[PDB]
Amino acid sequence: MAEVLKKSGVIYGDDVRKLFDYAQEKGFAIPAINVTSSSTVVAALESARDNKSPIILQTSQGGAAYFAGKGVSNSDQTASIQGSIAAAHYIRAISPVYGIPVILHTDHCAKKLLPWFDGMLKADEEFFAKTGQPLFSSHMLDLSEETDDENIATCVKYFERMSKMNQWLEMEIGITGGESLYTQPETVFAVYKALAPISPNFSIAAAFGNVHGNVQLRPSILGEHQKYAKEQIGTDNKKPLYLVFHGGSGSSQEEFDTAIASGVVKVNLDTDCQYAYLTGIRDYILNKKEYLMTPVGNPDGEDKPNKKYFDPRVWVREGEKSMSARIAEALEIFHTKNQL
Amino acid sequence: MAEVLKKSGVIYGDDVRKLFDYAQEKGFAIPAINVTSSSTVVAALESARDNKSPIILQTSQGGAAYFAGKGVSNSDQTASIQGSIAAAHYIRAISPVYGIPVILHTDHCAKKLLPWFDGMLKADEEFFAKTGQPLFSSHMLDLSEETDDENIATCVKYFERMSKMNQWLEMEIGITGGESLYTQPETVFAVYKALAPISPNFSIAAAFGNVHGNVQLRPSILGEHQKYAKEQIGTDNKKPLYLVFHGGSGSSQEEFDTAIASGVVKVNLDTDCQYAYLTGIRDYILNKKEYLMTPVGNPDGEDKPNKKYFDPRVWVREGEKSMSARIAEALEIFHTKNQL
Ligand SMILES: [Zn+2]
Ligand SMILES: [Zn+2]
Repeated sequence: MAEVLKKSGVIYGDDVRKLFDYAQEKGFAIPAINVTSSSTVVAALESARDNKSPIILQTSQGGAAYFAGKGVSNSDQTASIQGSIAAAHYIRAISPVYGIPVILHTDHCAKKLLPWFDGMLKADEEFFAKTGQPLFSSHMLDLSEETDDENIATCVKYFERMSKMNQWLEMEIGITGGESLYTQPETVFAVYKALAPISPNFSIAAAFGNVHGNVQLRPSILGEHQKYAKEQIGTDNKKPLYLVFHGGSGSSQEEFDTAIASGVVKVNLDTDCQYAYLTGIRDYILNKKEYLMTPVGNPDGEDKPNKKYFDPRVWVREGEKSMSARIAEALEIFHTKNQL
Repeated sequence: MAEVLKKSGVIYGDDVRKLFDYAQEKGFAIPAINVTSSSTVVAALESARDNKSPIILQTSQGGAAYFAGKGVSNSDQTASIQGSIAAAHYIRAISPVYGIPVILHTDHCAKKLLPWFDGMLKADEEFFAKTGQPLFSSHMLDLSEETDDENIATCVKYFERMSKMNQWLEMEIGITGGESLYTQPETVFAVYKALAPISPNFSIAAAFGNVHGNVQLRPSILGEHQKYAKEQIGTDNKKPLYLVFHGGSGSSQEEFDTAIASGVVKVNLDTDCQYAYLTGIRDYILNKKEYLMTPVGNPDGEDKPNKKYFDPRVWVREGEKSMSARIAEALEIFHTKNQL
């Protein structure tokens, strides 16, 4: 199953489960990087290559709509649909040159955003019939606001449709129902019971104090999810569930270690990467002031041109470098560094 | 031939000549916008849609390499090759949602950059055998530094290869040879004589004072190119040649009008769009100072978060708006506005 470590580009099907299985066997998680442009995609691909690590690229509903541009009407999810498709084609085309396995993912999709999910699945199915692979490696459903029965049932419908393409499905379950502030292991296993007969290519993001009153992070309950599933399945697998860590910003190295030791394979990163991307472009035109105010600028008088300095290939690059540095911090924390 | 005006997305083959023929018949030129990212692509597509106008998107050797990221070694043109391919797939996927005809182009490619040209043609041929269309609508060769005989002969080889996919070829001719500061009409017609029997899908960018001593712009010689070709061809077509205007920044409205009246269909825009793209992002973090310096910021104390302000979907958008405004100025000048 270690054949995925030598794969180049976006992986699909059993290769996604092989990567997550290798993550569970070796005891590391992969950061899931929210991307909104070709520049943020490159920052993530470069960081994972320079650290010899796999990476997960994901577009949120707003991030995918940004790939299409805010000028596109998103009232019918059209911008999110067309933008995620366009982002998928870009990532599929450029990731092989970085020589790392890449999981192409989509982020939270609530019940109201299901037209976005339906549109992506439609493009996935058209691409699968042509090439034998879908566009995205995986999709995420966030029906945590709905009842646990309706959330799981709707997940069942889509997973039946996605399993035709061997597509991975991530689902989120909360504390809705149908302590009381954390998803109980019985509820998490109810997700496994409904999805496992369809396909093993699914992951679960449960509520365990990861706010995204003051509920503290309870990473120990993740190990309870695995022990409960293992006892109900009847196997020697200590980590039968693929768990996801949403909203991990601010957690200590100890909380991440216990979560990864409980079978967490994926840790979402968004806001922290957005700020890092800004600081590089922030530090550029700040320390290069009056070099960009006009096409006149400095060092001398009006005789000097500013084309060398306002070139977007120069200063947007500074945002990529600082974003890649922040992702490298996560690769070290999650032990993803130097796993390929 | 006016059927191209209702086309959505990237056009290929005879549709490119139909658009250029409609440009010559109606007397307008189309701006060629250099793009380096998904954000600059969106700025151009949105500007042309909002002005009901066709648009040309082009990647230079450096711009295509930027689509792959500076971290990718470009010593073998690999970054330029892989980046242009990835940019082509992104533009093909997202342009239909803007509802405008789009010409996908690549910019200057000198003799030393021919490995970049060969790599793109290879991907074009693989895509053409699969889908019946190449990736790019057109490519540009810049062998103006070579002798006119070697420039034209090398153009002949590639045009023979590109005509198999009905691909458009733009070539540049200068003052090399084999006044003396401007390309003579006989030299321009020598290009037509060698390329026309292969395919009519070619355009010529001649030297006429467009520096890119102090040679003044000589747009009148473009009308001399057309009259010389018409007399040698023996036809009633007053504009048998498709002409391109490189380095038009700083030209007056009168010089553009006389050039377009001489059959110019394409005016390159690069530096002016780079600066416009910066000013929006420049004006953002300038007028929003200390709102981005930390994840603490303002208006109040440390109690307030800055996530709403350093979100790249917010401030990079400001760069798209100012870039789209600059492109709209060119659409008005070149009379491309309100032609669809
Ligand atoms: Zn979540
Ligand atoms: Zn030129």
